[PDB]
Amino acid sequence: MKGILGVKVGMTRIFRDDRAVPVTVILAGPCPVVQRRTPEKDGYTAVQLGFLPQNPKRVNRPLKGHFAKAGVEPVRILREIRDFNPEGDTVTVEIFKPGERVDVTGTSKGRGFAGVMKRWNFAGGPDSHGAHKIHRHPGSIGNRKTPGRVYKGKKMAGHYGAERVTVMNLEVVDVIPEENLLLVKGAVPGPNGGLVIVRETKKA
Amino acid sequence: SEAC
Amino acid sequence: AKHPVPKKKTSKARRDARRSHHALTPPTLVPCPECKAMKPPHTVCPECGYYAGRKVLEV
Amino acid sequence: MRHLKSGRKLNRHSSHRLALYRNQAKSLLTHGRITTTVPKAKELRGFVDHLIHLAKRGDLHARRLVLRDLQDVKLVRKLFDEIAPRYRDRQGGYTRVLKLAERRRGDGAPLALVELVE
Amino acid sequence: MIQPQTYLEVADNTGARKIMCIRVLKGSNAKYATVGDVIVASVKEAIPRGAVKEGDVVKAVVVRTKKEIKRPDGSAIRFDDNAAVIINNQLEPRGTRVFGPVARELREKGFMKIVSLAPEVL
Amino acid sequence: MNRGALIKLVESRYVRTDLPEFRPGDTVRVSYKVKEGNRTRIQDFEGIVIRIRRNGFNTTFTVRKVSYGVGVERIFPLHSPLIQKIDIVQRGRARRAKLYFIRNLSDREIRRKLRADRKRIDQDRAAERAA
RNA sequence: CGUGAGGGAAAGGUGAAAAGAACCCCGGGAGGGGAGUGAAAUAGAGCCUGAAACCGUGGGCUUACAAGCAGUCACGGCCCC
RNA sequence: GAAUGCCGGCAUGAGUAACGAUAAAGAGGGUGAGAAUCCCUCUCGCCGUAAGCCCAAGGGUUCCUACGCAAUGGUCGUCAG
RNA sequence: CGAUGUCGGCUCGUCGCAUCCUGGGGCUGAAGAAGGUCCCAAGGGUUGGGCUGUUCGCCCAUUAAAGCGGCACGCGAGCUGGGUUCAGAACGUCGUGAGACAGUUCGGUCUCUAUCCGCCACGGGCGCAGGAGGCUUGAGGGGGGCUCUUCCUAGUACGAGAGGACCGGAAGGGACGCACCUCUGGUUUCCCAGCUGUCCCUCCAGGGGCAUAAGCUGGGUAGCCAUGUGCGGAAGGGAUAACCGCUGAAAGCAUCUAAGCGGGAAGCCCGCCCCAAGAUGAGGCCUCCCACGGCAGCCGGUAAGGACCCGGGAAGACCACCCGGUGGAUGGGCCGGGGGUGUAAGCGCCGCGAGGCGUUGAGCCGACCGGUCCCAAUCGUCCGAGGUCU
Ligand SMILES: [Mg+2]
Ligand SMILES: [Mg+2]
Ligand SMILES: [Mg+2]
Ligand SMILES: [Mg+2]
Ligand SMILES: [Mg+2]
Ligand SMILES: [Mg+2]
Ligand SMILES: [Mg+2]
Ligand SMILES: [Mg+2]
Ligand SMILES: [Mg+2]
Ligand SMILES: [Mg+2]
Ligand SMILES: [Mg+2]
Ligand SMILES: [Mg+2]
Ligand SMILES: [Mg+2]
Ligand SMILES: [Mg+2]
Ligand SMILES: [Mg+2]
Ligand SMILES: [Mg+2]
Ligand SMILES: [Mg+2]
Ligand SMILES: [Mg+2]
Ligand SMILES: [Mg+2]
Ligand SMILES: [Mg+2]
Ligand SMILES: [Mg+2]
Ligand SMILES: [Mg+2]
Ligand SMILES: [Mg+2]
Ligand SMILES: [Mg+2]
Ligand SMILES: [Mg+2]
Ligand SMILES: [Mg+2]
Ligand SMILES: [Mg+2]
Ligand SMILES: [Mg+2]
Ligand SMILES: [Mg+2]
Ligand SMILES: [Mg+2]
Ligand SMILES: [Mg+2]
Ligand SMILES: [Mg+2]
Ligand SMILES: [Mg+2]
Ligand SMILES: [Mg+2]
Ligand SMILES: [Mg+2]
Ligand SMILES: [Mg+2]
Ligand SMILES: [Mg+2]
Ligand SMILES: [Mg+2]
Ligand SMILES: [Mg+2]
Ligand SMILES: [Mg+2]
Ligand SMILES: [Mg+2]
Ligand SMILES: [Mg+2]
Ligand SMILES: [Mg+2]
Ligand SMILES: [Mg+2]
Ligand SMILES: [Mg+2]
Ligand SMILES: [Mg+2]
Ligand SMILES: [Mg+2]
Ligand SMILES: [Mg+2]
Ligand SMILES: [Mg+2]
Ligand SMILES: [Mg+2]
Ligand SMILES: [Mg+2]
Ligand SMILES: [Mg+2]
Ligand SMILES: [Mg+2]
Ligand SMILES: [Mg+2]
Ligand SMILES: [Mg+2]
Ligand SMILES: [Mg+2]
Ligand SMILES: [Mg+2]
Ligand SMILES: [Mg+2]
Ligand SMILES: [Mg+2]
Ligand SMILES: [Mg+2]
Ligand SMILES: [Mg+2]
Ligand SMILES: [Mg+2]
Ligand SMILES: [Mg+2]
Ligand SMILES: [Mg+2]
Ligand SMILES: [Mg+2]
Ligand SMILES: [Mg+2]
Ligand SMILES: [Mg+2]
Ligand SMILES: [Mg+2]
Ligand SMILES: [Mg+2]
Ligand SMILES: [Mg+2]
Ligand SMILES: [Mg+2]
Ligand SMILES: [Mg+2]
Ligand SMILES: [Mg+2]
Ligand SMILES: [Mg+2]
Ligand SMILES: [Mg+2]
Ligand SMILES: [Mg+2]
Ligand SMILES: [Mg+2]
Ligand SMILES: [Mg+2]
Ligand SMILES: [Mg+2]
Ligand SMILES: [Mg+2]
Ligand SMILES: [Mg+2]
Ligand SMILES: [Mg+2]
Ligand SMILES: [Mg+2]
Ligand SMILES: [Mg+2]
Ligand SMILES: [Mg+2]
Ligand SMILES: [Mg+2]
Ligand SMILES: [Mg+2]
Ligand SMILES: [Mg+2]
Ligand SMILES: [Mg+2]
Ligand SMILES: [Mg+2]
Ligand SMILES: [Mg+2]
Ligand SMILES: [Mg+2]
Ligand SMILES: [Mg+2]
Ligand SMILES: [Mg+2]
Ligand SMILES: [Mg+2]
Ligand SMILES: [Mg+2]
Ligand SMILES: [Mg+2]
Ligand SMILES: [Mg+2]
Ligand SMILES: [Mg+2]
Ligand SMILES: [Mg+2]
Ligand SMILES: [Mg+2]
Ligand SMILES: [Mg+2]
Ligand SMILES: [Mg+2]
Ligand SMILES: [Mg+2]
Ligand SMILES: [Mg+2]
Ligand SMILES: [Mg+2]
Ligand SMILES: [Mg+2]
Ligand SMILES: [Mg+2]
Ligand SMILES: [Mg+2]
Ligand SMILES: [Mg+2]
Ligand SMILES: [Mg+2]
Ligand SMILES: [Mg+2]
Ligand SMILES: [Mg+2]
Ligand SMILES: [Mg+2]
Ligand SMILES: [Mg+2]
Ligand SMILES: [Mg+2]
Ligand SMILES: [Mg+2]
Ligand SMILES: [Mg+2]
Ligand SMILES: [Mg+2]
Ligand SMILES: [Mg+2]
Ligand SMILES: [Mg+2]
Ligand SMILES: [Mg+2]
Ligand SMILES: [Mg+2]
Ligand SMILES: [Mg+2]
Ligand SMILES: [Mg+2]
Ligand SMILES: [Mg+2]
Ligand SMILES: [Mg+2]
Ligand SMILES: [Mg+2]
Ligand SMILES: [Mg+2]
Ligand SMILES: [Mg+2]
Ligand SMILES: [Mg+2]
Ligand SMILES: [Mg+2]
Ligand SMILES: [Mg+2]
Ligand SMILES: [Mg+2]
Ligand SMILES: [Mg+2]
Ligand SMILES: [Mg+2]
Ligand SMILES: [Mg+2]
Ligand SMILES: [Mg+2]
Ligand SMILES: [Mg+2]
Ligand SMILES: [Mg+2]
Ligand SMILES: [Mg+2]
Ligand SMILES: [Mg+2]
Ligand SMILES: [Mg+2]
Ligand SMILES: [Mg+2]
Ligand SMILES: [Mg+2]
Ligand SMILES: [Mg+2]
Ligand SMILES: [Mg+2]
Ligand SMILES: [Mg+2]
Ligand SMILES: [Mg+2]
Ligand SMILES: [Mg+2]
Ligand SMILES: [Mg+2]
Ligand SMILES: [Mg+2]
Ligand SMILES: [Mg+2]
Ligand SMILES: [Mg+2]
Ligand SMILES: [Mg+2]
Ligand SMILES: [Mg+2]
Ligand SMILES: [Mg+2]
Ligand SMILES: [Mg+2]
Ligand SMILES: [Mg+2]
Ligand SMILES: [Mg+2]
Ligand SMILES: [Mg+2]
Ligand SMILES: [Mg+2]
Ligand SMILES: [Mg+2]
Ligand SMILES: [Mg+2]
Ligand SMILES: [Mg+2]
Ligand SMILES: [Mg+2]
Ligand SMILES: [Mg+2]
Ligand SMILES: [Mg+2]
Ligand SMILES: [Mg+2]
Ligand SMILES: [Mg+2]
Ligand SMILES: [Mg+2]
Ligand SMILES: [Mg+2]
Ligand SMILES: [Mg+2]
Ligand SMILES: [Mg+2]
Ligand SMILES: [Mg+2]
Ligand SMILES: [Mg+2]
Ligand SMILES: [Mg+2]
Ligand SMILES: [Mg+2]
Ligand SMILES: [Mg+2]
Ligand SMILES: [Mg+2]
Ligand SMILES: [Mg+2]
Ligand SMILES: [Mg+2]
Ligand SMILES: [Mg+2]
Ligand SMILES: [Mg+2]
Ligand SMILES: [Mg+2]
Ligand SMILES: [Mg+2]
Ligand SMILES: [Mg+2]
Ligand SMILES: [Mg+2]
Ligand SMILES: [Mg+2]
Ligand SMILES: [Mg+2]
Ligand SMILES: [Mg+2]
Ligand SMILES: [Mg+2]
Ligand SMILES: [Mg+2]
Ligand SMILES: [Mg+2]
Ligand SMILES: [Mg+2]
Ligand SMILES: [Mg+2]
Ligand SMILES: [Mg+2]
Ligand SMILES: [Mg+2]
Ligand SMILES: [Mg+2]
Ligand SMILES: [Mg+2]
Ligand SMILES: [Mg+2]
Ligand SMILES: [Mg+2]
Ligand SMILES: [Mg+2]
Ligand SMILES: [Mg+2]
Ligand SMILES: [Mg+2]
Ligand SMILES: [Mg+2]
Ligand SMILES: [Mg+2]
Ligand SMILES: [Mg+2]
Ligand SMILES: [Mg+2]
Ligand SMILES: [Mg+2]
Ligand SMILES: [Mg+2]
Ligand SMILES: [Mg+2]
Ligand SMILES: [Mg+2]
Ligand SMILES: [Mg+2]
Ligand SMILES: [Mg+2]
Ligand SMILES: [Mg+2]
Ligand SMILES: [Mg+2]
Ligand SMILES: [Mg+2]
Ligand SMILES: [Mg+2]
Ligand SMILES: [Mg+2]
Ligand SMILES: [Mg+2]
Ligand SMILES: [Mg+2]
Ligand SMILES: [Mg+2]
Ligand SMILES: [Mg+2]
Ligand SMILES: [Mg+2]
Ligand SMILES: [Mg+2]
Ligand SMILES: [Mg+2]
Ligand SMILES: [Mg+2]
Ligand SMILES: [Mg+2]
Ligand SMILES: [Mg+2]
Ligand SMILES: [Mg+2]
Ligand SMILES: [Mg+2]
Ligand SMILES: [Mg+2]
Ligand SMILES: [Mg+2]
Ligand SMILES: [Mg+2]
Ligand SMILES: [Mg+2]
Ligand SMILES: [Mg+2]
Ligand SMILES: [Mg+2]
Ligand SMILES: [Mg+2]
Ligand SMILES: [Mg+2]
Ligand SMILES: [Mg+2]
Ligand SMILES: [Mg+2]
Ligand SMILES: [Mg+2]
Ligand SMILES: [Mg+2]
Ligand SMILES: [Mg+2]
Ligand SMILES: [Mg+2]
Ligand SMILES: [Mg+2]
Ligand SMILES: [Mg+2]
Ligand SMILES: [Mg+2]
Ligand SMILES: [Mg+2]
Ligand SMILES: [Mg+2]
Ligand SMILES: [Mg+2]
Ligand SMILES: [Mg+2]
Ligand SMILES: [Mg+2]
Ligand SMILES: [Mg+2]
Ligand SMILES: [Mg+2]
Ligand SMILES: [Mg+2]
Ligand SMILES: [Mg+2]
Ligand SMILES: [Mg+2]
Ligand SMILES: [Mg+2]
Ligand SMILES: [Mg+2]
Ligand SMILES: [Mg+2]
Ligand SMILES: [Mg+2]
Ligand SMILES: [Mg+2]
Ligand SMILES: [Mg+2]
Ligand SMILES: [Mg+2]
Ligand SMILES: [Mg+2]
Ligand SMILES: [Mg+2]
Ligand SMILES: [Mg+2]
Ligand SMILES: [Mg+2]
Ligand SMILES: [Mg+2]
Ligand SMILES: [Mg+2]
Ligand SMILES: [Mg+2]
Ligand SMILES: [Mg+2]
Ligand SMILES: [Mg+2]
Ligand SMILES: [Mg+2]
Ligand SMILES: [Mg+2]
Ligand SMILES: [Mg+2]
Ligand SMILES: [Mg+2]
Ligand SMILES: [Mg+2]
Ligand SMILES: [Mg+2]
Ligand SMILES: [Mg+2]
Ligand SMILES: [Mg+2]
Ligand SMILES: [Mg+2]
Ligand SMILES: [Mg+2]
Ligand SMILES: [Mg+2]
Ligand SMILES: [Mg+2]
Ligand SMILES: [Mg+2]
Ligand SMILES: [Zn+2]
């Protein structure tokens, strides 16, 4: 179990054996290790990783003390990868080889207040034949006096997207160590410029 | 109601 | 629709409780570095007409 | 949704919003400084900067281009022979927006001045 | 993208001129048939004394579609009509000729006889 | 970071410069690598360029040709490694970037609307006289 | 109110006497603060008395793990006499 | 203390719906205690077999001018039927 | 009965299991394949169409299957209004007649504003004994849970023949779900062009308004998107159901059981994805500030820090969240590129002219990828610990 903190760059398709391969390009490393969670100290096994250098004149005193115990620059982001104790003190794209499968976690695009048709693929109402101002409405939400109420987890309108989403078992198409680049076949959660977490796959 |  | 209607009159307790979020916040004001009058930040002083050091508007 | 959509609507349909920017453009180039609400002011910076820039270029084409918005040859003549030369060495930023301290009485509207730069 | 009610031209000399798809024989509930898929259909127009007549419920395989089909090399192909070739329950053509080009996808799907009778495989 | 440059950096392995320039309205022949069951041969496709949608490495173009009575449109990535070569057959002159309207024209109607582009016919013949 | 026949309200009280508040003050005015009148001005004209619903300001006690026809019985804490 | 009682007063819903044709506005200069809303100028838009003009019914001073802004005006008001 | 709206449909679910399919079994008048009957099993699935207001039912084409019932014959302050169920009209029938008919026929007013509970989302407050900025554990919840075809094993086992496997192993589909915009395909209210009628600038040329809230037409970036793309259902471990056992008495034999031990389901637990310490049982780690001044308390000045304001944001109804604020690339402008459009104006030449040609892939040009302090984020203010008792 191994992982790294990335930046989603954009999408393209390359050619491999006369087939077009859609890809997402990810600027993964380099992530210096800032702290190690041990069973003796914290109760579990993980690496806290840094990512993106930060203006040292922008990082307050509590955080500076934290960076000093590890002797690293200020980094913009701090994220943990659980059950990973890498040997070195820095994690780069070369922990992945082309052909490995990875899971990627980002923050999906946010639709704000979403109707039930966009949120839950509901069918709405008809658009003619008498339909009276219900064209996008959820329909009925219950029964009658029994149970006289509405189920918890009922599918209704409300905020949608901008939620943590992991897509699983994506093939690593190429690794470019010189640019900290990681290629991955298919679609990755979130917008270009969004932070993403890349982990070795869990599907066997 | 038209209960007829 | 069928004209939904208040079932019970709201008590003085509940009506006032609903208003616990109605108080106004006082305006954000800072002194003007030229004439020392209390004015909103990021606006030309309305008492001496200065902003960002220099005179800008007649007052 | 509105992800990455540039520009304001100002509760005006398409022909009315365009005429709004043109009239504000005529009055700003005419008086050097005007007062509007803050949202209108912010959107006026770009519409006017562009005409002023084409007035720096100075060709017949530029002049015909500006006249599609401004319509008044005297005002265009003034923009070409007096306004424009003031900005030969300036690369953008020909206008400035400053906010005023008090709101209009009848509807609360926050106001701002919009002016040509020295 | 052929579904029930869709009309298809007949790219053979069977006698049928137009057929109306009534079923997509691909699973319990395929919404759409494409190139290389088999439908059930009703013969809506025929030429006289052909092997098939109007009102026959027949089988056919779609050989051309107006919705463009995509390909693993990143390319695509699109025809002007929607056309099919009438088959028997062994996927073999029930007529002796095949008119117009057909897609290369038919080869992979095992309709080799139609492919060879075709004047151009695209 | 410059995100746009990195995509351009990923794409540089696969960009081509051997292919000759053409325009919507030109008649073009694409010698295309095809796989037929077992073997792989070369199938030429010749017709009128009707659309070029640009996006750098991801630009594509669309060719339209009549074949045994049926119209066939065929979309090609411009930097596809399956394209062996592209050969100009005729320069035509359009008045707009997309030629969808010719799908509804007769053969004579098309001829009259996409006339030979003598200016670029000359530029081709002027070059190729290289020595 | 009704075309019309016709229907058909609400609304009383300063003080013994106007002595009905000159003049100054903030205020565009309204209104108020003083001064003055009066035995009395929360009798000041929106005027005798001035109940109740209802609204507000100040203080005592109390309330953010808690289940209620809202009370009652008991004990304890705090405040007041 | 109850009559969906009668007359009057005041609550709740609530700072909520709404503020009456989607023909449309912007700026400058005046006036004034106070101006998106009154007056003046320039720009913009809308009607033009009318959303312009003249009669007749009906209405009955609403006409013109000066001075006004408590109420009337669905906001404001220095304007006004 | 001072009113509990009444059929069917649509939408939206949820539950029962007497199970329609898929999983596991025993018996068989089970050779194989395929069935019949019964047992276990409610996780998921259970299609499209013709007719009728229909429920139901028949029919067409499929399918693994086209299950049956409950929730006020689930659901009209959610929709419909075909039927039923007023007033009009007519037919058959009945009545002398006025009229009558779960008989038929054509038509027929279904009410903008949610107070409390409940539900979907989002904040404010206080709490978590000092106060802070980060990073986390996962009690406990939620999501998901489908399935077919072909091939190899092997034309083998089995069977006269027809036909035709178990076990094991590959490939490829359907429907569903989450995310995404490189491709395919939409939109793209002013990004470019072309066209008409009219009025106007300024007469030609060149333009502007209006013809919709784009006048019309041909195109179209980014974004938002499906028809497009990637990925998911598992694997695996554990305990079980029906069922099958090992050993084994009571009962010298027998017995899956009384002592003990195995095997065994798409189901149960965990494993995967997501929320989560208001988990008041309020958790843990790293780091920062600290004993300040006046009669578990008190009021002021500070601390680490936070808020206020402002420039913005694929974040968003407001709020929240995230980034930046001159030691700055946060928006606007400008420049370079991408992209759209498809060769501007003007001049020169050819033509009587409409036009044509060259200058020229020009000119214009939203959002995309970057650069550049030209313009604007000026100047500041206000909160904010001295840590209770054994
Ligand atoms: Mg993009
Ligand atoms: Mg490769
Ligand atoms: Mg993240
Ligand atoms: Mg997001
Ligand atoms: Mg998305
Ligand atoms: Mg949004
Ligand atoms: Mg909806
Ligand atoms: Mg959805
Ligand atoms: Mg969704
Ligand atoms: Mg949808
Ligand atoms: Mg629907
Ligand atoms: Mg529907
Ligand atoms: Mg719909
Ligand atoms: Mg509609
Ligand atoms: Mg209706
Ligand atoms: Mg209606
Ligand atoms: Mg409705
Ligand atoms: Mg409607
Ligand atoms: Mg009910
Ligand atoms: Mg009901
Ligand atoms: Mg209940
Ligand atoms: Mg959110
Ligand atoms: Mg998700
Ligand atoms: Mg796979
Ligand atoms: Mg992301
Ligand atoms: Mg970020
Ligand atoms: Mg209703
Ligand atoms: Mg309704
Ligand atoms: Mg209604
Ligand atoms: Mg109502
Ligand atoms: Mg009641
Ligand atoms: Mg109420
Ligand atoms: Mg009450
Ligand atoms: Mg009370
Ligand atoms: Mg109160
Ligand atoms: Mg309340
Ligand atoms: Mg409120
Ligand atoms: Mg306050
Ligand atoms: Mg939306
Ligand atoms: Mg919208
Ligand atoms: Mg932007
Ligand atoms: Mg609006
Ligand atoms: Mg509006
Ligand atoms: Mg408006
Ligand atoms: Mg508004
Ligand atoms: Mg218009
Ligand atoms: Mg102004
Ligand atoms: Mg304005
Ligand atoms: Mg611009
Ligand atoms: Mg000139
Ligand atoms: Mg300012
Ligand atoms: Mg302000
Ligand atoms: Mg006012
Ligand atoms: Mg007002
Ligand atoms: Mg034919
Ligand atoms: Mg044919
Ligand atoms: Mg025949
Ligand atoms: Mg017939
Ligand atoms: Mg017939
Ligand atoms: Mg055939
Ligand atoms: Mg052949
Ligand atoms: Mg880089
Ligand atoms: Mg890009
Ligand atoms: Mg041709
Ligand atoms: Mg021509
Ligand atoms: Mg022509
Ligand atoms: Mg030419
Ligand atoms: Mg009257
Ligand atoms: Mg009457
Ligand atoms: Mg009268
Ligand atoms: Mg009467
Ligand atoms: Mg009295
Ligand atoms: Mg008296
Ligand atoms: Mg007396
Ligand atoms: Mg006086
Ligand atoms: Mg005085
Ligand atoms: Mg005064
Ligand atoms: Mg005074
Ligand atoms: Mg006055
Ligand atoms: Mg007075
Ligand atoms: Mg006073
Ligand atoms: Mg007084
Ligand atoms: Mg006295
Ligand atoms: Mg007094
Ligand atoms: Mg008294
Ligand atoms: Mg008294
Ligand atoms: Mg008395
Ligand atoms: Mg009194
Ligand atoms: Mg009183
Ligand atoms: Mg009183
Ligand atoms: Mg009282
Ligand atoms: Mg009070
Ligand atoms: Mg009080
Ligand atoms: Mg108090
Ligand atoms: Mg209590
Ligand atoms: Mg508890
Ligand atoms: Mg408590
Ligand atoms: Mg309680
Ligand atoms: Mg009681
Ligand atoms: Mg009690
Ligand atoms: Mg006791
Ligand atoms: Mg009584
Ligand atoms: Mg009553
Ligand atoms: Mg009564
Ligand atoms: Mg009473
Ligand atoms: Mg009464
Ligand atoms: Mg009354
Ligand atoms: Mg009353
Ligand atoms: Mg009274
Ligand atoms: Mg009353
Ligand atoms: Mg009252
Ligand atoms: Mg009350
Ligand atoms: Mg009230
Ligand atoms: Mg009231
Ligand atoms: Mg109120
Ligand atoms: Mg409000
Ligand atoms: Mg309001
Ligand atoms: Mg409300
Ligand atoms: Mg509201
Ligand atoms: Mg209302
Ligand atoms: Mg409103
Ligand atoms: Mg109204
Ligand atoms: Mg109005
Ligand atoms: Mg109208
Ligand atoms: Mg209005
Ligand atoms: Mg009109
Ligand atoms: Mg119009
Ligand atoms: Mg203007
Ligand atoms: Mg204005
Ligand atoms: Mg004005
Ligand atoms: Mg003004
Ligand atoms: Mg002035
Ligand atoms: Mg005003
Ligand atoms: Mg005023
Ligand atoms: Mg107005
Ligand atoms: Mg005026
Ligand atoms: Mg002007
Ligand atoms: Mg006329
Ligand atoms: Mg006329
Ligand atoms: Mg009108
Ligand atoms: Mg009158
Ligand atoms: Mg009068
Ligand atoms: Mg008044
Ligand atoms: Mg007034
Ligand atoms: Mg007033
Ligand atoms: Mg008066
Ligand atoms: Mg009034
Ligand atoms: Mg008023
Ligand atoms: Mg009114
Ligand atoms: Mg005045
Ligand atoms: Mg008058
Ligand atoms: Mg009843
Ligand atoms: Mg009642
Ligand atoms: Mg009742
Ligand atoms: Mg009822
Ligand atoms: Mg009732
Ligand atoms: Mg009721
Ligand atoms: Mg429907
Ligand atoms: Mg059900
Ligand atoms: Mg059972
Ligand atoms: Mg079974
Ligand atoms: Mg079974
Ligand atoms: Mg047998
Ligand atoms: Mg068998
Ligand atoms: Mg069996
Ligand atoms: Mg059994
Ligand atoms: Mg089940
Ligand atoms: Mg079921
Ligand atoms: Mg039909
Ligand atoms: Mg039907
Ligand atoms: Mg039926
Ligand atoms: Mg029924
Ligand atoms: Mg029936
Ligand atoms: Mg079967
Ligand atoms: Mg069956
Ligand atoms: Mg059915
Ligand atoms: Mg049922
Ligand atoms: Mg059912
Ligand atoms: Mg029941
Ligand atoms: Mg029943
Ligand atoms: Mg019944
Ligand atoms: Mg029902
Ligand atoms: Mg119902
Ligand atoms: Mg209804
Ligand atoms: Mg109903
Ligand atoms: Mg209901
Ligand atoms: Mg109801
Ligand atoms: Mg309801
Ligand atoms: Mg109800
Ligand atoms: Mg609804
Ligand atoms: Mg009806
Ligand atoms: Mg019937
Ligand atoms: Mg009769
Ligand atoms: Mg009789
Ligand atoms: Mg008789
Ligand atoms: Mg008779
Ligand atoms: Mg009847
Ligand atoms: Mg009946
Ligand atoms: Mg009856
Ligand atoms: Mg009958
Ligand atoms: Mg009937
Ligand atoms: Mg009848
Ligand atoms: Mg009827
Ligand atoms: Mg009718
Ligand atoms: Mg009806
Ligand atoms: Mg309504
Ligand atoms: Mg409510
Ligand atoms: Mg509602
Ligand atoms: Mg309640
Ligand atoms: Mg509530
Ligand atoms: Mg909270
Ligand atoms: Mg704590
Ligand atoms: Mg703490
Ligand atoms: Mg913290
Ligand atoms: Mg722990
Ligand atoms: Mg965690
Ligand atoms: Mg758990
Ligand atoms: Mg709980
Ligand atoms: Mg499952
Ligand atoms: Mg074999
Ligand atoms: Mg064997
Ligand atoms: Mg055989
Ligand atoms: Mg198998
Ligand atoms: Mg499902
Ligand atoms: Mg989705
Ligand atoms: Mg997306
Ligand atoms: Mg794109
Ligand atoms: Mg696209
Ligand atoms: Mg496209
Ligand atoms: Mg615009
Ligand atoms: Mg334009
Ligand atoms: Mg024109
Ligand atoms: Mg003139
Ligand atoms: Mg002209
Ligand atoms: Mg021209
Ligand atoms: Mg006009
Ligand atoms: Mg007009
Ligand atoms: Mg139209
Ligand atoms: Mg236009
Ligand atoms: Mg298009
Ligand atoms: Mg268009
Ligand atoms: Mg686009
Ligand atoms: Mg695009
Ligand atoms: Mg796009
Ligand atoms: Mg999207
Ligand atoms: Mg799709
Ligand atoms: Mg045995
Ligand atoms: Mg034994
Ligand atoms: Mg024994
Ligand atoms: Mg035992
Ligand atoms: Mg066992
Ligand atoms: Mg086991
Ligand atoms: Mg499974
Ligand atoms: Mg979490
Ligand atoms: Mg906590
Ligand atoms: Mg947590
Ligand atoms: Mg506690
Ligand atoms: Mg506690
Ligand atoms: Mg505790
Ligand atoms: Mg508990
Ligand atoms: Mg804690
Ligand atoms: Mg916000
Ligand atoms: Mg905002
Ligand atoms: Mg707000
Ligand atoms: Mg906001
Ligand atoms: Mg605020
Ligand atoms: Mg925060
Ligand atoms: Mg943060
Ligand atoms: Mg900040
Ligand atoms: Mg600052
Ligand atoms: Mg800062
Ligand atoms: Mg910047
Ligand atoms: Mg940057
Ligand atoms: Mg910039
Ligand atoms: Mg902006
Ligand atoms: Mg450019
Ligand atoms: Mg370019
Ligand atoms: Mg280009
Ligand atoms: Mg270009
Ligand atoms: Mg040219
Ligand atoms: Mg030219
Ligand atoms: Mg010309
Ligand atoms: Mg000449
Ligand atoms: Mg030409
Ligand atoms: Mg322009
Ligand atoms: Mg430009
Ligand atoms: Mg610099
Ligand atoms: Mg200051
Ligand atoms: Zn000042």
